[PDB]
Amino acid sequence: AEFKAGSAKKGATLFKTRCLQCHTVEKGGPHKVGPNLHGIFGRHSGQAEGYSYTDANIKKNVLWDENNMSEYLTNPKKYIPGTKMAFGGLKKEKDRNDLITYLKKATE
Ligand code: HEC
Repeated sequence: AEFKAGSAKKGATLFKTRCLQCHTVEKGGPHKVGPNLHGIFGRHSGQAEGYSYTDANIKKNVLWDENNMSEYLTNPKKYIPGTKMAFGGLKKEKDRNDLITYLKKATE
């Protein structure tokens, strides 16, 4: 089904184990392998200031929302072929819902 709000508490733990290596959620957090995710919802892809994206991510020009984030995170490379994000996906719908619930709040 489409995105449905889950547990931000569980989502935070999922973010720590699966995403934190490469991403911060905080404005003015450290630079990492992946782009700062602050403000990502409601922005187009390829727009984080200072970050060096692939042409693939920029050209996709997706306007991020919770539903297309869930599709992306299921399998990033299927959604954006040629992306350099070395992440194979969140296979479980409940994990995507929980993670995205956290991420939407944590990046606001
Ligand atoms: C490093 C090994 C990473 C892990 C683990 C995750 N991400 Fe990532 N992400 C990474 C890179 C190098 C990039 C840039 C890709 C490119 O082709 O330029 C990304 C990109 C994203 C994006 C898109 C951002 C945009 O501005 O369009 C999102 C939304 C994103 N990453 C989220 C994300 C989440 C939620 C993760 C855990 C589930 C995750 N990433 C893991 C590198 C890495």
